[PDB]
Amino acid sequence: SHMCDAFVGTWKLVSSENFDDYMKEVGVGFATRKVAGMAKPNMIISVNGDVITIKSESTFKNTEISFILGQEFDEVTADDRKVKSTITLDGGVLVHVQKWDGKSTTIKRKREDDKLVVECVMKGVTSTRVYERA
Ligand SMILES: Cc1cccc(Nc2cccc(Cl)c2-c2ccccc2)c1C(=O)O
Repeated sequence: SHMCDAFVGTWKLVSSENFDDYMKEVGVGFATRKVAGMAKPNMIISVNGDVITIKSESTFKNTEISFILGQEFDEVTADDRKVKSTITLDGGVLVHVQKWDGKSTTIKRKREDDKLVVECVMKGVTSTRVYERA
């Protein structure tokens, strides 16, 4: 058993708070914010050995990252940022830091009851995205 076991599986978005403001702070333009804000992504998390794969699938975009905990990697985000990413475990929370253009945002995935709760922080702006098993 590993701490990431609690995240493995297929998840669907069930609620979103303050996501438009978060995307604004990140620098997402108007049209992409409107279309991305409508999306109800599925999140698919799998593990093979040390490699964790996270997929986000929606009408807006299909994205996929594969990584090893603590090893920085290149990521092109759904809103087309080219970022440097590192994902680590903090207790049982997956902590994802993205850095680009001297900016930084942090995305934390945690298990709360039967939900997977995502907290996205950019400067002073915090958004919460709640996923349930699909
Ligand atoms: C759980 C999580 C972690 C990291 C990023 C996420 N979404 C986004 C963050 C910034 C900018 C954009 Cl456009 C998106 C986005 C919106 C709609 C569909 C796909 C991606 C999410 C999430 O969608 O909940």
